[PDB]
Amino acid sequence: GRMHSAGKGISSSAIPYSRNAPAWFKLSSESVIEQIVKYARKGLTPSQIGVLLRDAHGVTQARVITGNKIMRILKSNGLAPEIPEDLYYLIKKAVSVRKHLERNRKDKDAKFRLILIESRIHRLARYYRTVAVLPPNWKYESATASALVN
Amino acid sequence: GKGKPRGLNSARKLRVHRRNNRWAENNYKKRLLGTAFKSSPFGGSSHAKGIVLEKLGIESKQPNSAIRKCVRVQLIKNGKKVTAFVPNDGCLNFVDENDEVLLAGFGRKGKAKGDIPGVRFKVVKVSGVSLLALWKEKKEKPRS
Amino acid sequence: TRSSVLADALNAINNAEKTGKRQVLIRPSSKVIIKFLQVMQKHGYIGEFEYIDDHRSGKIVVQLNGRLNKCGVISPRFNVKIGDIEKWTANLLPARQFGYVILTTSAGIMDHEEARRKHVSGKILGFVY
RNA sequence: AGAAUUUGGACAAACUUGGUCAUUUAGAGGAACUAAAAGUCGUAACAAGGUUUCCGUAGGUGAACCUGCGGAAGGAUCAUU
RNA sequence: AGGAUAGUGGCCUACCAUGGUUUCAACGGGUAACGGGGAAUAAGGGUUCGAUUCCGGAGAGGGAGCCUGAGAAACGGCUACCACAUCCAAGGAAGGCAGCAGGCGCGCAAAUUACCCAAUCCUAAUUCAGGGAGGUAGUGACAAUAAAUAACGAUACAGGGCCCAUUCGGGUCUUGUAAUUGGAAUGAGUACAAUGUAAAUACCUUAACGAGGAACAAUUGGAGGGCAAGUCUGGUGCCAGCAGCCGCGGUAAUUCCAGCUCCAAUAGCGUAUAUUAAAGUUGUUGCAGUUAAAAAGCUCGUAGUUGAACUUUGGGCCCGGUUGGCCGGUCGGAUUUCCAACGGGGCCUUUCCUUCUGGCUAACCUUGAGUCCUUGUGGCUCUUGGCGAACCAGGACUUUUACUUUGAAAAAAUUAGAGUGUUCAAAGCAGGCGUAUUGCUCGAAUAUAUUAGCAUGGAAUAAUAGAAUAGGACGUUUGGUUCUAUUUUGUUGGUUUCUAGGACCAUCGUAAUGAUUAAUAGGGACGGUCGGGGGCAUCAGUAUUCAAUUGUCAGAGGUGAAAUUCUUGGAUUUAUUGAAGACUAACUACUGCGAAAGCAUUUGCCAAGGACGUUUUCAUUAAUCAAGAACGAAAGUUAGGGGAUCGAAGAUGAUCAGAUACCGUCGUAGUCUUAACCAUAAACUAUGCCGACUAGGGAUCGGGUGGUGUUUUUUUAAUGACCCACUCGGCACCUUACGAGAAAUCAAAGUCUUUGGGUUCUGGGGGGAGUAUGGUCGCAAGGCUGAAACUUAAAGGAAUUG
Ligand SMILES: [Mg+2]
Ligand SMILES: [Mg+2]
Ligand SMILES: [Mg+2]
Ligand SMILES: [Mg+2]
Ligand SMILES: [Mg+2]
Ligand SMILES: [Mg+2]
Ligand SMILES: [Mg+2]
Ligand SMILES: [Mg+2]
Ligand SMILES: [Mg+2]
Ligand SMILES: [Mg+2]
Ligand SMILES: [Mg+2]
Ligand SMILES: [Mg+2]
Ligand SMILES: [Mg+2]
Ligand SMILES: [Mg+2]
Ligand SMILES: [Mg+2]
Ligand SMILES: [Mg+2]
Ligand SMILES: [Mg+2]
Ligand SMILES: [Mg+2]
Ligand SMILES: [Mg+2]
Ligand SMILES: [Mg+2]
Ligand SMILES: [Mg+2]
Ligand SMILES: [Mg+2]
Ligand SMILES: [Mg+2]
Ligand SMILES: [Mg+2]
Ligand SMILES: [Mg+2]
Ligand SMILES: [Mg+2]
Ligand SMILES: [Mg+2]
Ligand SMILES: [Mg+2]
Ligand SMILES: [Mg+2]
Ligand SMILES: [Mg+2]
Ligand SMILES: [Mg+2]
Ligand SMILES: [Mg+2]
Ligand SMILES: [Mg+2]
Ligand SMILES: [Mg+2]
Ligand SMILES: [Mg+2]
Ligand SMILES: [Mg+2]
Ligand SMILES: [Mg+2]
Ligand SMILES: [Mg+2]
Ligand SMILES: [Mg+2]
Ligand SMILES: [Mg+2]
Repeated sequence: GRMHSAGKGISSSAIPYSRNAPAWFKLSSESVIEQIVKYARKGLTPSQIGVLLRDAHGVTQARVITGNKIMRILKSNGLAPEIPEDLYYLIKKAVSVRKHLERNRKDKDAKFRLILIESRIHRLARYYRTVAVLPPNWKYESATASALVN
Repeated sequence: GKGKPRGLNSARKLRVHRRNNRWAENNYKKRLLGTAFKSSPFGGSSHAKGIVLEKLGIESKQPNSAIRKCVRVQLIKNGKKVTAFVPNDGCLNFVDENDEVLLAGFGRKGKAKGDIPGVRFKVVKVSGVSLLALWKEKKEKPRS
Repeated sequence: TRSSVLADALNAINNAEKTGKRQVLIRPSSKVIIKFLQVMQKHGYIGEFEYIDDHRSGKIVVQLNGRLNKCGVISPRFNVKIGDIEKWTANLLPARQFGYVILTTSAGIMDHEEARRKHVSGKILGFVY
């Protein structure tokens, strides 16, 4: 594993065997959907909405309690972002490293890490263009990449 | 997967790899370079003819100790000089000088034989007559 | 990464059989694996096997009768004509009388003798004896 | 009707010069390699080979080589809770 | 668009546009390349060859051009030029053997200046002429088939015998020896003849000749090993020579030169060169890469290759081809639901097999009239408008692809192979049987022929596509718009109305309306952490050197021993205080982090990262990667700074034969830093990366989980630290040898001849040589890429005994 490292950690979630769950959840699907929508109004990404719903509330899996997954819900309600969440966070990291590099020219493993992050950005963006989420000829051009993530 | 590709669609890779690596073989390299025609006393042929330039006594390699009785020959078709061993007890007397001689390789596809240094050809005929026939007295050299 | 789930399954069975285990676990249990195991089962080379249903790809526990010498995969799945089945059996099988080369055909996954009497051909999956 | 002759075209041999590519080849002199048995000078390596060897790099010296800097043990140490 | 052509076409022209190919290898270079059918070898896969009996193409010394013609850019046609070249009376004129024969030349290398149209065929006005096409013969050890060089007696000794050959006879049984001895047998040769043939030669046949040393005389290689066959004899004495390779030969040579004897193949046997097998030493099958040759220093990454799982399963019914299985009533051989076992098809179970025009008129859904066979569930007639779905040529008609099946196609020869007594055989395609009285008859099969294309069945495997802003499907509905259209209208043409049929669109209906998992794959987020991971700054520590003060007095340094050097002007040593630059001791370990190179004083700032936790998110986004890039010890280069220390160069003192080395004292460069270069190390775990599985154990680092577990802090709460038990990840270790290996050894170097999980790189005896050359990068040093000629029987690995 670890596309850009020699790590081999496994460390994931083990979601339950039950697809209908969990027999102590008395809340309604539409109630969870509206809580998802207002978190998306507050500018939370689907990962953050799912974390909040699991900790603060008893939402084990939004796709289980509701009918479908969180990014699908937000896209249904017009709350989809311009670029996917994971692509946004990779571009954000590349921008942060690049602004570290402009002030630290000797930081060569920062330069090495920036190459890894940008390689991860281009592979992801290539996927998203193939499944037609990003428009074709969408490109991370690395000079005005601060525009689309801030 | 022990190295080499195994995909059903990796035929190009396997054939090119084989092409690249056949250059490591002596025979394939020589044949495809055309070295026998280009860099070889006989221009790739089995036998050649020449004129005896001079008789030589070649001292054999150790641990042997002998004079091997070769001749310097200039090939008719090339002008190249070669050294040819004259095989038998005597038979250097039959060779003389300015005589035409039919030379052959010896059997080591190049690669000078035995204890004879740098000699890779042997006299088979002299003046159109077999050295074997001259050595066994079956025939005589045409004086005129 | 995992490239052939069937190669992994057949390796696990081989390494279990060679050490003397009566059972072996297999993950992740494709249906090609299931059909391959069924061809081995109908010829007595394994015993009863179980599909565990996790909600991802399942697992298999196979029971072993000690009669399997070797099960293997042929990768890549070479295209096999009717008339070059016998050269695969010659290359792979210890004897002409026993042992099976498993193929996948539009008529289904089957051994080479069922392939001979149905007069069908396809790709090679593996062998068993 | 029509020959010699004849204008202009396309086709275009061929030659001259020049350019370029290919193969082969002479060469004072220089510098290598190899073989060739018993040549001269040392003893560099193999033993801790008598300064442990070797790697990269740099300088130096008849010559093998020597020396510095980093590295390896293929070391002469698998070893000091 | 035109021209040209027989005609399409940038074929050409004018105008216009900027295209076309290419890492899936374009373009170029080489070919001791014509292509194919084929050939050699070969277990299978392969490797090499194919100028050459057939097919296609090209050419006629080299070019170009053209005439006649249906057809030629023709060459036993012409024109010109270039090259070569013949005749000449000097004026001129005539040429094209890569047709046949023949010559020269070239070379290792290849035959007669013959006879004939008799056959095969071809041309012509043509039965007739012509044909160096072709056939016949000549040369011919290319290759191939068959297969003489003797066979058989009697006399010599063997001996294997039986009545205990007693001691050998016996009518034993003669295989072997007597350069004896006997009569038989035959073609090699020679010829009457006939046959053969166009005529001949030859073969086949044949009268007469034709073997005793049946001189009618078989050779070529060998006799140490490989490798079958002598230690026989004479010669030679490291010479001559032999020897593919290992090796023989220097006075006993089984190896040379010979004789004798023997061996192998034999009308053939050696030699050279090439090629195939051997070679699993080219590797798909099927090699190797820790140490023998070979894992790129390291990571990213494109093309390539490869890539987790999931979507109709199961059951039942019917048809239904094959073995025998039972008259053995034909002296252990039909027949058959007694069936079984295989194999195909249809139907039903929620089950597409799209479609509207019209002739099928159901294995007749529904049995008016009729069950004249002594009982059965294997055999019925004009049918109650009878789903007229049992095929013809047009769609409100088409997801694409790989794969596999069958068919066909893949000239003949050739290959395999069926038949056939060419006397056999290679061959050939013949032939065979009568009543030979008036001709009868079997053949000239079959298979294979790879890829591509064509038709066809299958629907596993592997891709691909579909309904997500519904722009979705179904359609019995209802509109509208537009298009077309026969019979007709009343005949000819148009405008039309209904009706008919594409298409789109509106508005109603219908529906389970429509999004696979959540990979002990990957990415991302989040949490608390961990680390000598990195950058910038900052701080500290002694020590070294030096300086200044400072006491005291002879030595101090350095070594194995000394010299060199400092020293009564005070050296060394003591003390206080400074300055500079480097380094970061001990703690420091079979411990940590990093892609590797590397990284160890504090603190702050900055960006990053692994592992863990997770009932978070995405959902295949991945693995490995030519090309391409980032990083990359030390040394070294450039320019500043710094220059304490140690210190390639250099100096000097020693040692020694020498010492331009080791040792001693100095000492420039360098060591450090900044800004650029360089890009290499035994850059090493000499071990590519990703994935799975196969054995036991304890320790350890990081994270987590659980103990009415200790411990300090208020006495114990907690937290920390520690203990125990688990768990994920990591650096390693130990035992054993399942298994592997040549071994050393190895939990990977295992799951390998029981050989296939994916993928990248590299090697193919030792040298020459990482050399030369070209290219490219670099300021340079140099780096990357990288041969050959030649030379050689070993080099090498691991282990054993000494
Ligand atoms: Mg990785
Ligand atoms: Mg990768
Ligand atoms: Mg994993
Ligand atoms: Mg590869
Ligand atoms: Mg030394
Ligand atoms: Mg020495
Ligand atoms: Mg030494
Ligand atoms: Mg070595
Ligand atoms: Mg035109
Ligand atoms: Mg040619
Ligand atoms: Mg050919
Ligand atoms: Mg040809
Ligand atoms: Mg030729
Ligand atoms: Mg022609
Ligand atoms: Mg000529
Ligand atoms: Mg012509
Ligand atoms: Mg001619
Ligand atoms: Mg002609
Ligand atoms: Mg001729
Ligand atoms: Mg010849
Ligand atoms: Mg004729
Ligand atoms: Mg004779
Ligand atoms: Mg002899
Ligand atoms: Mg022998
Ligand atoms: Mg083989
Ligand atoms: Mg090998
Ligand atoms: Mg090696
Ligand atoms: Mg590295
Ligand atoms: Mg390495
Ligand atoms: Mg798959
Ligand atoms: Mg025959
Ligand atoms: Mg997952
Ligand atoms: Mg410290
Ligand atoms: Mg630590
Ligand atoms: Mg590269
Ligand atoms: Mg290197
Ligand atoms: Mg290496
Ligand atoms: Mg670790
Ligand atoms: Mg080799
Ligand atoms: Mg080599």
